[PDB]
Amino acid sequence: PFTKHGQKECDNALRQLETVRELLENPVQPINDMSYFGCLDSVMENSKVLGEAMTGISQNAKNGNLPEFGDAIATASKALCGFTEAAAQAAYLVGVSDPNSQAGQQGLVEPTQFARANQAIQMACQSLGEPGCTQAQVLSAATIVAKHTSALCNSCRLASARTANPTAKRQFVQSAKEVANSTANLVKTIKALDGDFTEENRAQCRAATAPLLEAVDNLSAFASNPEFSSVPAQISPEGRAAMEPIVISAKTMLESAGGLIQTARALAVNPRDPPRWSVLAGHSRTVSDSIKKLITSMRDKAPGQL
Amino acid sequence: DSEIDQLFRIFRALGTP
Repeated sequence: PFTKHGQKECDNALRQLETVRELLENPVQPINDMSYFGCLDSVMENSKVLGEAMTGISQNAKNGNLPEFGDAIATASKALCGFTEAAAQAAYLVGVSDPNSQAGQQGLVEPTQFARANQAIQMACQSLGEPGCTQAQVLSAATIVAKHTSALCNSCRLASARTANPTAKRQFVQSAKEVANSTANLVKTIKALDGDFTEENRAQCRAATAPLLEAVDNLSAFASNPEFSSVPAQISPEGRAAMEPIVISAKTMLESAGGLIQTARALAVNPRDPPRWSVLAGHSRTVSDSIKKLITSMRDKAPGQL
Repeated sequence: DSEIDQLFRIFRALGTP
């Protein structure tokens, strides 16, 4: 059961590495807010962390300290994800830096989290509309409503401030009021329901979901227009060539790190295995070499970002 | 009107990580 805990951390790490790998597939948008030297500082610090973690991975697999082994694996996985985000961000910056490249444009609204809120509010309201809805369900649905309506109104305020489209500016403000007003009206019915859980107050609360659903639905429809969505960067062939050394080095790091974790997973179960210790050393060196090439590639281009 | 805003803020706190 203790080794099973270590194996599970390995499987979690491997899952995260495959997820973060997608950042390197086609960097046509920024990953975060980091500048170029921000990315470089990030990779350097994650290098120190990863180096320490990889020492802990081997040492604790050998000595059979499975709790410390799992922690070293998780630490390594986090550093590798940090590496990849910085590398993918730096590669994007390099690609769009090219004179014949065009940078991406972030949308007025984060695309899916708007549908996420719409769905969460729809299903919260669905619960409030059910004849069998219990008092605890009113409370849980109310927390869902409050969380996502607050987010929706914040996104409306921000989207309105960013857009140059006058119609969109007014619509986002109008939708924010519609959501705020309908939500407040629903919260009013919920408070009355709490003080007196009558059939009238139950029907009143149920009825108050409809104006909220309509507002959130009209808003989701309007905000899903492609005009308001992000535009991917158009990176020139020269930009692609320039960013490729960073990309392939980060890709090679993730691949070799996967082998290292898979090998360590087996060694945690049975460390008495000289062949696998050699395989682990092979993966470790390839991880280290990949990082070296990544830092080298990024340092080569650093003077152009001073 | 203000008790509703207070209740709403309680609801948001209970449903936010």
